[PDB]
Amino acid sequence: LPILLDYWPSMFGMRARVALREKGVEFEYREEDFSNKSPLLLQSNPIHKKIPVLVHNGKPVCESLNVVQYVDEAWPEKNPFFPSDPYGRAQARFWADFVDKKFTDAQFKVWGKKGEEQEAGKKEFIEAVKILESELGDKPYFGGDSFGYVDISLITFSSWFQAYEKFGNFSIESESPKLIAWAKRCMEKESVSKSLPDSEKIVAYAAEYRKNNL
Amino acid sequence: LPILLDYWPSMFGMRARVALREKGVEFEYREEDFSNKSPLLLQSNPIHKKIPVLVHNGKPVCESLNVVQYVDEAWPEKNPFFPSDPYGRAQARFWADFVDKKFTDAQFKVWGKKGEEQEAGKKEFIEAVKILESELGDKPYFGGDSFGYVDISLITFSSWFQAYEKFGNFSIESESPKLIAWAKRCMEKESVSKSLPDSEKIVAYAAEYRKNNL
Amino acid sequence: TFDMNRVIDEFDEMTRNAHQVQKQTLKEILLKNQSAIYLQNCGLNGNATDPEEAFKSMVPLVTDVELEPYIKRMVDGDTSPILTGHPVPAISLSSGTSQGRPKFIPFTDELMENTLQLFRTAFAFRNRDFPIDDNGKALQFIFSSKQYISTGGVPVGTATTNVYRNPNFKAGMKSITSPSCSPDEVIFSPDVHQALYCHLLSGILFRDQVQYVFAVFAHGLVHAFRTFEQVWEEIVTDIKDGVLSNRITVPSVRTAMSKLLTPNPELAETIRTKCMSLSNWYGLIPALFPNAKYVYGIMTGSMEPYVPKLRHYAGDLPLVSHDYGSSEGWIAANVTPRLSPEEATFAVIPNLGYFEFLPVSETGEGEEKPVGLTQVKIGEEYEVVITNYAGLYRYRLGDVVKVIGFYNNTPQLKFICRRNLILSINIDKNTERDLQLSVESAAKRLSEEKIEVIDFSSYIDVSTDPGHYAIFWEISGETNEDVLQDCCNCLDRAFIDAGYVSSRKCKTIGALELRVVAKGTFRKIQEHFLGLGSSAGQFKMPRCVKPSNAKVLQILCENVVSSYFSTAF
Ligand SMILES: Nc1ncnc2c1ncn2[C@@H]1O[C@H](COP(=O)(O)OP(=O)(O)OP(=O)(O)O)[C@@H](O)[C@H]1O
Ligand SMILES: N[C@@H](CCC(=O)N[C@@H](CS)C(=O)NCC(=O)O)C(=O)O
Ligand SMILES: N[C@@H](CCC(=O)N[C@@H](CS)C(=O)NCC(=O)O)C(=O)O
Ligand SMILES: CC/C=C\C[C@H]1C(=O)CC[C@@H]1CC(=O)O
Ligand code: MET
Repeated sequence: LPILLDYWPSMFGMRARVALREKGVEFEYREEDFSNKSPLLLQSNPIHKKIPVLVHNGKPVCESLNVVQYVDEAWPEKNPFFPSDPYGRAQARFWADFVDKKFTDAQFKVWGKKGEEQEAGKKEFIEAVKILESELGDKPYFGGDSFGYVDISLITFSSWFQAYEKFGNFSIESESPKLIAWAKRCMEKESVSKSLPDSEKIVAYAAEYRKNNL
Repeated sequence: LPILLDYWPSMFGMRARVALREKGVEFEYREEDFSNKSPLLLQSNPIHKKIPVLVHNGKPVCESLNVVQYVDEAWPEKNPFFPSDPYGRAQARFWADFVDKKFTDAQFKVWGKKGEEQEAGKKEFIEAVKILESELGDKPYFGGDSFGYVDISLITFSSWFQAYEKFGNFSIESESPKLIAWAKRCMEKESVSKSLPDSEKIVAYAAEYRKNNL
Repeated sequence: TFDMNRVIDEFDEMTRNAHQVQKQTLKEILLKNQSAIYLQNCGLNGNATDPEEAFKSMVPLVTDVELEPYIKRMVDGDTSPILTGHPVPAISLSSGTSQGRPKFIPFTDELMENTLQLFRTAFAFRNRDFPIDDNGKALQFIFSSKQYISTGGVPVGTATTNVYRNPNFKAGMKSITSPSCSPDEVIFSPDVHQALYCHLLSGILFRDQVQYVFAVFAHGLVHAFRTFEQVWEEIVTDIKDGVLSNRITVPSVRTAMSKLLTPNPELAETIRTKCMSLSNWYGLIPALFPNAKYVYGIMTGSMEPYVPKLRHYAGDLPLVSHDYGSSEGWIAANVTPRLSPEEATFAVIPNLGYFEFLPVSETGEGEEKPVGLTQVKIGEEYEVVITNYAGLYRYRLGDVVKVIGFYNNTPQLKFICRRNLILSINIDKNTERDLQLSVESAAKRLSEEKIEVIDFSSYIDVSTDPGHYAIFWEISGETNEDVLQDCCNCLDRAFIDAGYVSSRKCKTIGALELRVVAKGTFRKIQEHFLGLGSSAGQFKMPRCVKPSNAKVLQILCENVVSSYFSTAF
């Protein structure tokens, strides 16, 4: 069985979690105390020591975007996230690269940092939620006509939207309504529905990190 | 004919250049100046404005690695950059991702920073380079029986191997003969030979970066 | 972290786990080396569900000659990857000849981890049969004082030299072996033959403490105990007077030896007395150090005739067969050290590489395809084919081995070997006769000192313009420079052929340089060779090396006891 090393609030874990179940695989999840990184995990990733980690054929796969790629390529017979054309693949990989750079740090700034850093981050994430909404355009889903590779990549950030709203003391929806709109629409798929932990819990994990590092 | 918008000193641009020369697919090179960037780069990339962008079929692909991944599948008839197996390609994306962040972060400190950053970058770089060496162990090309996906991706840093030696005060040959001389093998190939600019120009450029940037 | 019981168990488990670790090893070698050009033409991508079947079917058996021109490319200026993979830290050589031409092989770092694991186990198991003091040291005639570089500025290298030169080994040697008596500098001394009697000095120094005499083979012990014949003042007279004997002319070894010299007269009385009081030097070794539990090295097959002498030297002291394997390949280690040389047998190590054996069963040769190492039938002898990180895949070594039995799920192999070789027309000649004649005619000059030459060799350097020849000379005893200069002249003068003459007279190729090397170096070239992963026989050594031989090369440069060009011409 496909072995997962996952973190309850790791959005990237979710990206693996969201990907596997999407395509149609029965898998196991292991919860990680990062204090004590797993013996199979350190064997899977000694230097990075990071998750999500999917293990197949006694072999470790690492990085979230990478894990969703492993997911597609390992049983390419039922559910492909990518379009047939190489270029649509390129756009999708491009759009996957977008979420990771400024988009991830921005939210990291919005619920991870305060003040001078905070407002910088909030202008950053609203800029990206704007870029995001415009690239979506009319689409049901970024990656393809149906569920996409990159749909899987940023759908997981949507549970942190509550965290972004509360510490951020801002409403992301009123300035960019359709991204957040689309995300609860994506929730309907069973993969994202079962994989994603509660937002109050995430909010409280974010609080836990805030309260400690003031 | 696909048009590539490229920065001569940018390493990612070289990789796209290597890719098209490795395949034997003719292209027109376009030099982009950050000062007055062409309408196409701004048109192809509205937000990110980053080289190298390839336009094929009047469809522009962005990111260099993407250019590479897109380039491999859009012409898979003559040269395969990737192995046939999904898991061999599992190491592929992981190792591309490895070299793309840590390696790029280490080296940028070496040619683009001063004081402790150099020192931290040195040991980090030497370790990174060591990790490649130790993990790879005894491999002629990273990506498959011929030239490989992460060969190309890592080979672009070969141009900068001597600017890194000089600025860092460390010989990448001496501690790790294999990687520096893995760079010399690839130089014999016309791909790396004609897509990789002369050592002397980029070291001045990196040196110029020192004079220019305080 | 060395420990007796846990290491046994780990290796117990993996030898019993032979099939998994054999198949995982081949896979882990292929994982690390999936891009070999050699592999490329064969057509491998790794993974799959029939990788081992694909490996046997899609890849052909290979000889030294077609792999030569490949690994040549690594060393000559192009530092590029080839049969194996990435640019090699240095380059191997083999006994016998690759079409009458020099052999070539690369090494990697993983086989350095292999060094540390393999001595641990062999030494652990021997120490269970023969436990040893933690504060004791060891007299080991082992030397690695010489390091050469390829034309590409890349070291090309021998077992001995590289292992000891590599950074991890003094740190990694502390708890599995007795600290060497000899300073690393006298091990790393520019003059081995001088350092060798000083190595004797060294090993005897802490004699009550030393747990063994050690050479890789009896011949070295013999050589050394025939050097026990061949030295013993110098030491006494030079350790006596607090001044090293004047025979020693090298500063580094002079400084080291000097720091430890003060004038002691009572001991001469003692060292002397014992030594002329006994019959035959029967029991050399127990006489030196009574305390040594055993004699160590490889006593089987071809060193078997050198065993009587050792035994004569060894007296009642037990003779222990040493493990079998090398830079190209390591196969077997002794976990039953107690066993005698005659009954000696060897246990293949599982994670070192992938090994296929070609059966010799029918008459000669008989036509049979390769079978699994475990599949090899007990009692029957197969040719050895070796796949490992040294970069040979499905390469036939040319040696016959015998299966005596099985240690749990792992096979045992024994050696009665002579020379696993056939000759081809050479390219470094200047016929061996001539080269042997060359050495012989010039050696006479050093024979006025009544010292005889044990072994010799030659080299062509095409880096320099004009390319210059290099002769390597191994003689039992030290002498002045004028006579070696004369000898270099005669080597030129001794090659009797016309064509040699037209060119060195025309000087398109440089004056033949005779670089006199120190004693036991070519013996060292027996030391890693019979030890060489294969089957014992590896005893024909190519006499002159083109840029196609590299193990001998590393040996050649740094221990130039004397390095000179012909004053004539
Ligand atoms: N399995 C193995 N394969 C190769 N080398 C091994 C293995 N195990 C240990 N070694 C060690 O490799 C180290 C160095 O030998 P080395 O490989 O450097 O020289 P080389 O250029 O490969 O070849 P050679 O000795 O034939 O010239 C030794 O200390 C040797 O013990
Ligand atoms: N590129 C990685 C990044 C993973 C990452 O940031 N992981 C965090 C979880 S938030 C982690 O594993 N941190 C290590 C730790 O907490 O010790 C991926 O997408 O898998
Ligand atoms: N994500 C793209 C863009 C990478 C990137 O940031 N490249 C540098 C070139 S070194 C760049 O474009 N810098 C633009 C700038 O300096 O403003 C890639 O990986 O190629
Ligand atoms: C690293 C293993 C230690 C044992 C091996 C080395 C020795 O200690 C003697 C030789 C041997 C190599 C050989 O068999 O050639
Ligand atoms: C004791 S370390 C290795 C010794 C080996 N017999 C050699 O001569 O290379």
